[PDB]
Amino acid sequence: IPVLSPSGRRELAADLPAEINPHLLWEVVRWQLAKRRRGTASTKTRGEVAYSGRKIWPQKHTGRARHGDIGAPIFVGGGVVFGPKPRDYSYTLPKKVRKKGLAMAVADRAREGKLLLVEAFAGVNGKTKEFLAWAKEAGLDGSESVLLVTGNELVRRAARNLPWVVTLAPEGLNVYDIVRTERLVMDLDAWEVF
Amino acid sequence: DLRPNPGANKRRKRVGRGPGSGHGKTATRGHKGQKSRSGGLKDPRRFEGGRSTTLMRLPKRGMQGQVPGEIKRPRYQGVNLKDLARFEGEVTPELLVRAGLLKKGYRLKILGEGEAKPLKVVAHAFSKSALEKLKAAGGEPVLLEA
Amino acid sequence: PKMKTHKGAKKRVKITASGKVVAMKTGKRHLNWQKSGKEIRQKGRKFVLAKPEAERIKLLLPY
Amino acid sequence: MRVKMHVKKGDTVLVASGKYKGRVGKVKEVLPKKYAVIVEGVNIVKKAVRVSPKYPQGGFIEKEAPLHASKVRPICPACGKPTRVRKKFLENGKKIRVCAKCG
RNA sequence: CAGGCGGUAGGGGAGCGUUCCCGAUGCCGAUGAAGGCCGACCCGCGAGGGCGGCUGGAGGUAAGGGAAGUGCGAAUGCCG
RNA sequence: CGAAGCUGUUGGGAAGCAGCGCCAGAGAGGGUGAAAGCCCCGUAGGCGAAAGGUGGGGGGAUAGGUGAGGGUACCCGAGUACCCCGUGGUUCGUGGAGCCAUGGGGGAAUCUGGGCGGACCACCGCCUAAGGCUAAGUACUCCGGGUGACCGAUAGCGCACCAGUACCGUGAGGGAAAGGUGAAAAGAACCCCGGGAGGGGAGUGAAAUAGAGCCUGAAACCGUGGGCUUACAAGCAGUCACGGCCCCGCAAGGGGUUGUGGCGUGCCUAUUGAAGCAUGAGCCGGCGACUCACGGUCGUGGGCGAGCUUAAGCCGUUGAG
RNA sequence: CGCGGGGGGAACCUGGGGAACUGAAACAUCUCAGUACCCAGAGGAGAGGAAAGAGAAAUCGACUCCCUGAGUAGCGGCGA
Repeated sequence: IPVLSPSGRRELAADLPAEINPHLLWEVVRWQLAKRRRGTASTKTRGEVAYSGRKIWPQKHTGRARHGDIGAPIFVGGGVVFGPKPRDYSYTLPKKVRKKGLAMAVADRAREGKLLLVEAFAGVNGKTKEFLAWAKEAGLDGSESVLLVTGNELVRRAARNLPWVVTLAPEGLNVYDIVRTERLVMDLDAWEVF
Repeated sequence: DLRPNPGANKRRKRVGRGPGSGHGKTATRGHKGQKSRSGGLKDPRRFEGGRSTTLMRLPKRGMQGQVPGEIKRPRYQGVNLKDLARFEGEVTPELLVRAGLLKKGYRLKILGEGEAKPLKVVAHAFSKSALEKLKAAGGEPVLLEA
Repeated sequence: PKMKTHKGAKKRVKITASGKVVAMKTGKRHLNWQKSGKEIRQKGRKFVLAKPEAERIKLLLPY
Repeated sequence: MRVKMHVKKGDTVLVASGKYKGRVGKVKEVLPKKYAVIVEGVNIVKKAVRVSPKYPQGGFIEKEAPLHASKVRPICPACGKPTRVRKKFLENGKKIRVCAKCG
């Protein structure tokens, strides 16, 4: 990648004689991404629901209307249906796909050119426009949109607000934005996980 | 790919439903002559019949309904030769099963069909098929003991 | 809420690995006859040729 | 609403993001933020009595609440509020500046 | 080209609008969005969708797929 | 402490564009006369806590507590266990029904002792009640905070406008509608009609179809004014045929609405059976009812595949894992 | 004389009294339940707790909270 010490790389190890199953890629990815969103939805009715005033008028006769339970089947705020309910259904899976997925994508994103550095120096691993000296001297610029992972807290209080890119620290999975984007870099072949 | 018409690999459909309208089947239900439906619904399993539901039978199995438990005899099981014919190393009753397939056992009974590579596989109770497969054709162990 | 198999049915019947409903009929247990001269024997255990393969369901958690 | 705005009279000067010119501000209160510094075009058409100036209406006034202000910069660009470790009267005693502590 | 063609229930195929998602540190918009009166042009078989004028005065959401208190003549229903 | 430019021109007004300047571990948001990072409060970050006092950890730590091996040889939690019946619980409705409290009487023992492995004798094995204390790891919520595929005030909390107030009730208690000018009231001065009311010019004013039952304001309803129409007449009432009369399109014809005439049993239920004096529909707006939990079943895009999946947690998580 | 303590607190504690309907497509045994409610002391925890256990193993080792075991073992007009 660089010019300072080395100048050469590239790999398709993962499993290149395959890397062609978009079908499943679509389905699952979408599903988990949703999950998270703090689901705490309310509910109102059942039997009493805040102990009701206790019935009313007779029936046979009544004020013209065979009905008389203050279950409140009409008040805008009374005996309806349980659409929501706290449990916003929490479903999920393992690394069986955590890997396979990021593979075909970036691998295809390499059929467009991604980049990978793995480890380097940008400057004072803190200031915005310090890393800028690494934007016009690296190559990248406004359009394709890029993502990158570096586990050093130095880069953390450095990348701050990332207009155009990601800025990560530990081990997440933000292909989301990368799907609608491209460019990338990793923290050692070790971090991707062996 | 990206964010372009991700239309979920062919067959996708959320196949919900709805209240009603005036376009077809919709906004009906379907029945009447048989009075189903209940605000606190039937269930609805197979409680119907209303005819002893072909349950004019009788309990035969007398291996239950006591009070504390049931019979207790350490894992009584078996095996085949075609399942691990693979390799050997030693074919130990834990090298395999303790690591891989099949659960616990104080009494391992050997058998199956096939005809693979035989050799001193430990066992706690054998089957004669093995005996001839390993009488100048293989080697065997002993049993439990404690 | 989790659904619990009917022990009653499980306390009696058996399913043949491939979806089948069989157990020992109804007649020769004790033999309400008395006279003693024929019949007494002649019987075994069959299935149910219509709806039983549906009953099996409520016993697919214990077997 | 956090009870926190700006200075007072002393000097002060308006801008021109709605009116124009400049003046030494008159009576900026605090509560809803509001204030009126002599300028602007306002007057109430109040009731016609004798208690008032006589005729119905009134006179002077302004109106506003958030930002839209300025201070003393005859030639130099524009800064704000300086510092110290051990300088002027005790350690304080400020009043807007050019380049030092006073000007 | 033979074919088929009312069709309550019913069970199949699609689609149609309609509120919250991300695409939204994206894009139209006071050289009007939302609402609404008018249409007798453009497409939908329809579901609906557009488009243009005018009133109207701060927000809206692509393609896209993601959720669904929704698809409302009435029930001597409930309210005004 | 807080970061970091304007200016011009049209434009009510510039947060409209442009030519270019900028801080940035602080481009979360909230706002200032029309869709602003650099504009008021803040947003990464860290200074910091008190005098008042006040809730508590680490530190130190005081009265309160902490050896062993062997021979002599008496003593240790009673009307208690143990019987019984009448037992409640334990999954246990007596069932072969053991174990705890026992309600009722009977009623011992003290380590070579005393309870139990669900009856009772024979071998085996763990415990010593009948005095009692004992935090954590746990529950819960008005309210502090955040955030909410929480709602936006005919929702919703019952009520955000002073409601647990109007009102009703004997009591008990039952229980309400009612958010919204504008950017700023800056809220109409004056003169003419005039009872105060209500009006009109005119004025503040971007707009008074912005004006005080003030945002935008539809529907049932209400006619002034407009055009097509009606007194020879049989009507679920609309339709279509031609034709006629006033509107736009040079035109070809496009309207409206009826004149005669052929056409005309409506509807939502319910049902061998309907048009329907067999139900219901005062009328319009708005609100209105099969989701979901977890479980089960059979299908579907599918990954891996004799293999195929991990529950709650420990760390990490703005956020992810 | 000393402290208590009465008295108050939204759920949540413990305990002491503690029903019926609806299910069983009748009903008395079982159901909902030891739920609802009433009484009582209580503390932000409570309550519970150091073995006269479990339970078959030449075993484990205070009591409590979750995870499963198994909805099996079983209770039971062993019917619901």
